[PDB]
Amino acid sequence: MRALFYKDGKLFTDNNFLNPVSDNNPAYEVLQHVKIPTHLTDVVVYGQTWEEALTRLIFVGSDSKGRRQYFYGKMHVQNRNAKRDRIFVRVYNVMKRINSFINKNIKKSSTDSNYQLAVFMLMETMFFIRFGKMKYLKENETVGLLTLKNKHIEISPDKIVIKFVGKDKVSHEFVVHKSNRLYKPLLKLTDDSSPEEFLFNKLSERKVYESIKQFGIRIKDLRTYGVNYTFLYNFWTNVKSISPLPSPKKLIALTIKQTAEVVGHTPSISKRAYMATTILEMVKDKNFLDVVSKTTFDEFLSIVVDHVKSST
DNA sequence: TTGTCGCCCTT
DNA sequence: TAATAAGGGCGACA
Repeated sequence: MRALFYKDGKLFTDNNFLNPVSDNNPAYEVLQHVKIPTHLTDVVVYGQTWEEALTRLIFVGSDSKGRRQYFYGKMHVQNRNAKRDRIFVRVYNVMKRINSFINKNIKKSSTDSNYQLAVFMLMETMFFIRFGKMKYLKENETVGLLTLKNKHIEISPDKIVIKFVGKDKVSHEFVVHKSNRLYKPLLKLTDDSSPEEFLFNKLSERKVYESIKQFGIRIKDLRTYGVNYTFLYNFWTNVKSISPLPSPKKLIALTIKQTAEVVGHTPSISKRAYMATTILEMVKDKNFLDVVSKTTFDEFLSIVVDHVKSST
């Protein structure tokens, strides 16, 4: 995996194009099978065979903003999507321990780090909001969980409304009702007199990473879980409640659309955003939809989890 | 030592 | 559509 430098269809070992490689260089095979997008500059192409490229990083270049954009082989992408299903199972398996950490800690002092960590995790289990790196608030004015400010939180008699503009300039709005364990903690954490101050003012990227580590997962894995949970809950609702049960793919398309609408994915991106490939393997036998119709969601969830575990 | 950067990878 | 944008995780850095 040496990075070779690309200029008009030709490869060089150096960024100034003084050292051309042999026309027989294995990397020319890669160029037979990929198209380099023409908006990229300063392109590098890794020196490897096509069979190797298929499984990992293929080429990289700069977009108009100067960001290095990284392009992977289809087997890498396939693998990545498999890992997502496994991550679903991993989070599923650790949620009890997370809720134990949350439920213990939300009884604590408002300016305690572990209290803020408990509220952070609890917001994640509820709304699946992205991590919220500082970088993107600075760069793009993007807000996520870590970058929430008191201005984003509105308290009213029996509810709390969280409103912000997250990735891709999509507005999000979440509601916490009085009966919910999150209500009182959030009520006490938010500081209405400091609207420009961060809500998690005792947190830091370092603190969040060190805390999530105890559960053997990343914060983004919580989102993966919540989004696919919502997916599966929609699929289950649909099989249970739709009057004339729709065709297999009309059913999935409908379920992708309902999820996309609430998560805030575009109708294009939503297509492949969730665990629709899993539902595809499962509908492959005739009994499935019958079984699902006769399940509680918890037992449906366990059937789906069991499928993923035993898939590979 | 601890908030920020940049590379790699993901959505 | 057709053209191709912007998040997270974590080592690296002073």
